[PDB]
Amino acid sequence: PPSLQDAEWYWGDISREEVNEKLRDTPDGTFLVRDASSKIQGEYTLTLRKGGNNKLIKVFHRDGHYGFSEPLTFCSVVDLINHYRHESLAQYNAKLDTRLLYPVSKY
Amino acid sequence: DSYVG
Repeated sequence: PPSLQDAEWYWGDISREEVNEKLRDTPDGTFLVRDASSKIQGEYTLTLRKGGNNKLIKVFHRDGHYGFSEPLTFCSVVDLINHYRHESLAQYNAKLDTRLLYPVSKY
Repeated sequence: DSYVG
């Protein structure tokens, strides 16, 4: 199974300023994942371009599962992201009606 | 902050 470290859209320890530079002028559905500001292992933050803004979505992690809200149903961050490449986040929040379309790639 | 619930 592909690891999070090897995902093209996972940038690790980068700042919001760096994220905002990468998302400037990008279309809706542009996205990346970075480590959460808490700097706690297993805590990550999805940044999604929508409406010219950079929306921050916490990735929750409990009991070996991940997700945006309870119930947490995904076995990895990679599985969570790949799911929303093909389903809108509108289910999580009506203001996030886009799929994850355009990864910001580190490769 | 700019976190979406």
